[PDB]
Amino acid sequence: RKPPKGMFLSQEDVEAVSANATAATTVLRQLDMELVSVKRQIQNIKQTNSALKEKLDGGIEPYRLPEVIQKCNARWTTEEQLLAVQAIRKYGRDFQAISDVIGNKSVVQVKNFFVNYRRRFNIDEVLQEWEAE
Amino acid sequence: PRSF
Amino acid sequence: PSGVEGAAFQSRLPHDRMTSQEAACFPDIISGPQQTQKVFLFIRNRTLQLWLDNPKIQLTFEATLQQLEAPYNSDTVLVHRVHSYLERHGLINFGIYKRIKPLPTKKTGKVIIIGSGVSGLAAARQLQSFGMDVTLLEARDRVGGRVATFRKGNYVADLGAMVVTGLGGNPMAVVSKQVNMELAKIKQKCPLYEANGQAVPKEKDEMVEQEFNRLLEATSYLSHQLDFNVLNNKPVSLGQALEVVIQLQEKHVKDEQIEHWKKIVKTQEELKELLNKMVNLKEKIKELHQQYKEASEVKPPRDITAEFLVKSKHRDLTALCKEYDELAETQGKLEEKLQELEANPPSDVYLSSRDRQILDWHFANLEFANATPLSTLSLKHWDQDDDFEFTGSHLTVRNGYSCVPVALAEGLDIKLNTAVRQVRYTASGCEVIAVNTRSTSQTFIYKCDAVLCTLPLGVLKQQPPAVQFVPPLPEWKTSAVQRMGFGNLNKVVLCFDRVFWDPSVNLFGHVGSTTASRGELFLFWNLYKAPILLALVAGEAAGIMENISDDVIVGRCLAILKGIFGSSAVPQPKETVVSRWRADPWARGSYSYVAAGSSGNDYDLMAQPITPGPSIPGAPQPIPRLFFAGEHTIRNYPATVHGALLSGLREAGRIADQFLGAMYTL
Ligand SMILES: Cc1cc2c(cc1C)N(C(=O)CCc1ccc(-c3ccccc3)cc1)c1c([nH]c(=O)[nH]c1=O)N2C[C@H](O)[C@H](O)[C@H](O)COP(=O)(O)OP(=O)(O)OC[C@H]1O[C@@H](n2cnc3c(N)ncnc32)[C@H](O)[C@@H]1O
Repeated sequence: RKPPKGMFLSQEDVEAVSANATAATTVLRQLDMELVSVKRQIQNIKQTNSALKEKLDGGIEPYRLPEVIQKCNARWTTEEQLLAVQAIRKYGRDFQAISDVIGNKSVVQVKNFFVNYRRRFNIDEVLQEWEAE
Repeated sequence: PRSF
Repeated sequence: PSGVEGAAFQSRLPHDRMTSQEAACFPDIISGPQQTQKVFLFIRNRTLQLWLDNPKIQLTFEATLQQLEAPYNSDTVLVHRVHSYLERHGLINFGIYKRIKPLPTKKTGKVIIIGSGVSGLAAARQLQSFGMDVTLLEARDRVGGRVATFRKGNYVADLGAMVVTGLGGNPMAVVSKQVNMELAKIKQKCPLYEANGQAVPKEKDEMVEQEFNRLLEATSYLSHQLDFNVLNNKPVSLGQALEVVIQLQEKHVKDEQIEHWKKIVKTQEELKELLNKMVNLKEKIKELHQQYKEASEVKPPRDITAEFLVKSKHRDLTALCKEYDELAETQGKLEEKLQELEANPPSDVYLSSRDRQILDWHFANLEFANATPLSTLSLKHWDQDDDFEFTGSHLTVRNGYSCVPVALAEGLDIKLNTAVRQVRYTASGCEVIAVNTRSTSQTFIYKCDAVLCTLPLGVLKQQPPAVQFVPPLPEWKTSAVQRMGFGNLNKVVLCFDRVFWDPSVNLFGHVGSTTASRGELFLFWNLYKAPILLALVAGEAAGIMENISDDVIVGRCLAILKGIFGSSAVPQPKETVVSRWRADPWARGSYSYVAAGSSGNDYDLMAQPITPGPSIPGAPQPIPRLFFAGEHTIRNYPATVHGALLSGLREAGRIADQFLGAMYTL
């Protein structure tokens, strides 16, 4: 029923190896040629990737910042409210970023804030401007 | 035939 | 087995049903009620038993009836038919028994048997046993044919057959009790030593052997399942299919390397794209930092847009520091796939040069079994006689297989040095025309009712004929002769003064330099009392080593021996004999093999007797006068001694029935 395990033998193959006298060493030569062909491609990319790694020496350790431990607050001082209207104009609906920019509020009260001052800070208008970019 |  | 039922097995007969033979002789029984069959089968089986349990004495019908008991011994004629049938067809009272009843001198009918081989002698014994007048014509000055034995002093060594292939159902089993034969068991331990002379380590040995057997199995799949049996309007040979299978495993190795190295490039290029995001991100974080740090440089007090700008630039840096932090995760997660895959490379090659040579010795073994290059064996049919294997272990004859022919020859009209040159067969009888081999001028004429031809297949194959048939054999018989293969296998026997080899090793291999010479002296046998080593020459090497002198051949043997045991441990042989079977003009080869484009039906064609045309036209269709035995004539046991012997027994029964009449078929 089946070839012995570890023997590979399908009707597709045998036809290709019997098609003439030399159809065997033909089929077996490309494979050598396409093997070395892929080996050199591998070598090339290793070189290419090696160079890229160099340009990454040091990573981004000098460009990193310290994290600021911070208990979140709930009162919105005029200064804080003003950060926000600008944050919206630059972060608009990325309530996550907006809180990270104030750094004192929660992601949820930022969302709350929008409706509370919606009328007074013309957020609609602000968001409209933010859409045009 | 094959012997041993 | 055991009982009356292993007596049937020991006679190659199924003990619970009737053969096509017996349906022919007892058509009443097989077409009748099943109870009587059971009776008949029991009488058949018990009679066989009685013969086998003491085969040095004729088994007479009277004696047979005595050991029989009721209800079976109640039909005396059913017993009489069974006994006569068995005695006719050589299942009992064959071989070399002492006959209770000294056979009568009323000799009815005359038979000429060409060839004093085991097929010939076996028929001769049986025909004379049946009260015919039998004369054997033999070209050689000795009996046995292809059972040759060298004898000088204590030195004994078969140049012909030497293995009894195991006794479970073997007619030699009976013959071995009838003749003092020293049967020796063959120990399977056989170590291969390579060209240099260093033993192949067991790991290799088992590894290659297993591949060989998987390679054979593969051709079988390739034959039955894929019907790869004909290529370019030509039957495919075993050797072709093996090459296609080995090519396709060497092809697999390459396919497997390619898809593995391509898995590496799949991820190298995945890395490459990753490091470009990371080179670009890091350089895009360069200016972010610079911008932000310029924005903390503006000292407070700050209006709010300047505060927003520090704070926003500070978020986007953390935001961009996330991305790069998690891309070094991904880079690390692909940096060990490349270490893993690199350290998990698949098989380099299918078989190494050293390995392939060892494989070649396992092919020399197979070429030695079938006495022929695997390019000649039919892929489809070459393994059709491993269906009727004998149980038990192969044996060797320590006293020279010739002791059996010689024993058979007692009591028989054998004209040696008598070469038949022409066989004339007519509706009224036959003339065999022979010469003397010593002087070819003396001519002999032999007249007879029937000729039994046991000429070797290679003799029958000669063009131009060594033997002319008048009239010529019909197209169907000559074509079977062309289609069949007569292969070739030679031996070099080596006689010393001291066992300098491992005496607990029956046989050891030599692994050859090339493919083209895998058979040149690739196996050595140590089976006799004296210091004698037998070296086989198989495959394409056999036919070639015959054009090379004895001493050169012994020369290369010695070399091989020296390598395996050290140049100082091997003295020159005192006596050397090398055979040359394809050259022998009474053989023209060693034994038949199932050639590509042949089949087992050809072996049946060879055994069909020839019936001449009428002398007087419109006269009644005559009898057959030309009969055939010998190893090439028996489909289920070709190329063996037991097969030759069985073919002799077959024809004697067939001739006796056609000339003495079968009085057991009513
Ligand atoms: C030449 C040779 C032959 C055999 C062997 C070696 C050699 C060198 N043997 C082997 O190593 C291995 C073979 C083998 C072993 C196991 C298996 C096997 C199979 C299945 C399962 C397991 C194992 C297969 C193969 C060997 C062996 N038979 C055996 O069982 N044991 C062995 O172990 N085998 C074969 C045996 O050797 C012969 O097959 C047998 O001997 C047949 O004999 P015949 O058919 O009677 O024929 P012939 O040739 O004997 O008689 C012809 C007479 O005609 C005369 N003649 C010619 N022309 C004229 C003329 N013009 N006028 C008058 N006379 C003429 C000639 O002078 C001779 O007198």
